[PDB]
Amino acid sequence: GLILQSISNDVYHNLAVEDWIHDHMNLEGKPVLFLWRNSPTVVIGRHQNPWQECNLNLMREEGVKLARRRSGGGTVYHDMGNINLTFFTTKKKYDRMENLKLVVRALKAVHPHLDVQATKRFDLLLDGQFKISGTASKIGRNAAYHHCTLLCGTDGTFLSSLLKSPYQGIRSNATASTPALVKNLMEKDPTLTCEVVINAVATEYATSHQIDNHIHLINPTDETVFPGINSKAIELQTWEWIYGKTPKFSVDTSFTVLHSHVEIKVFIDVKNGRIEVCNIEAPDHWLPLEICDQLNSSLIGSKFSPIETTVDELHSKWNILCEKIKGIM
Ligand SMILES: Nc1ncnc2c1ncn2[C@@H]1O[C@H](COP(=O)(O)OC(=O)CCCC[C@@H]2CCSS2)[C@@H](O)[C@H]1O
Ligand SMILES: [Mg+2]
Repeated sequence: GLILQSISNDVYHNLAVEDWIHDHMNLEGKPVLFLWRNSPTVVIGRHQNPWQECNLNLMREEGVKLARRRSGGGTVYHDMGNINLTFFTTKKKYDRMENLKLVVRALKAVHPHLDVQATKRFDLLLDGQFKISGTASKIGRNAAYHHCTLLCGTDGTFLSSLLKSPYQGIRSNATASTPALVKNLMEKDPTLTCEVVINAVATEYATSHQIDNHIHLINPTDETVFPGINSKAIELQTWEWIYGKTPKFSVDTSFTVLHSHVEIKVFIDVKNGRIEVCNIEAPDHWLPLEICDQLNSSLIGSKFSPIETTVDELHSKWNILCEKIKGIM
């Protein structure tokens, strides 16, 4: 076996490590535990819709990153109070429940008789009620990996707010997340910091696999240790990967503009993250049909993105309309 810990807090490089080990490491008789922490990041599953899963506006104005991982499943929040664990094995040795049991041992080592259980859907629940860990996994040609979270000191009130989407009128068959009551380990026992739990998990893994209790710190940007890793990190951070992989969806919504008032109806089909069909319908007593048709036509093929939409009475109405549209992206 082998225990690695990333020195980086950049989700995209840390995910690239997963890709890399998956692609390049011989895991036969040598499983790998990989420990990592990210800066503030919402991580959606492979087949998810981020407009459906999080408050993107609040994320942008707080500097919270969005990443899409290669495994399926739901949406979680990562910050420095959260530990990520990746158990790499051969496909034959893929065993999610074995890994979760190992984590339970580790937690009990630093807090004897901690009430943490693993459920059938691979969550870890604290005191039979509160989610402290969620699981996903990926199978490849040469390897399997199981990764999970571990909430030690994560901003729980901030977590809940970032994962509450304000986007209305979305019709999609993208993968849904499963909301849960969560808790931190440090809420139960203030000694269970990330550092303490990381060490506890490494120690347990070392004993379980009969290897030296040594964490090898690794640099996920090092092309000499990990040839080709920076191209993986680039791909993972492309708009095409993060947003463009979103399953087909439609938006059917409206908003009101002061004038009394005027209601504008918005019908937008979004495919591959790009505006495939666009019909913004303003009352022709407020804005000429040709002007709305201009706006609809210019949006076609454009990215469903609040950036790629910015670029006397009518000009003022246009701006109000553009800003409302920006606000749903
Ligand atoms: N960090 C973290 N840990 C545990 N639970 C969380 C977290 N963030 C949010 N949640 C709660 O879980 C649900 C989502 O649960 P759901 O079951 O829908 O999704 C998951 O658990 C997926 C886990 C993915 C783990 C990967 C590991 C390396 S990269 S991300 C969310 O609505 C909140 O209630
Ligand atoms: Mg789970």
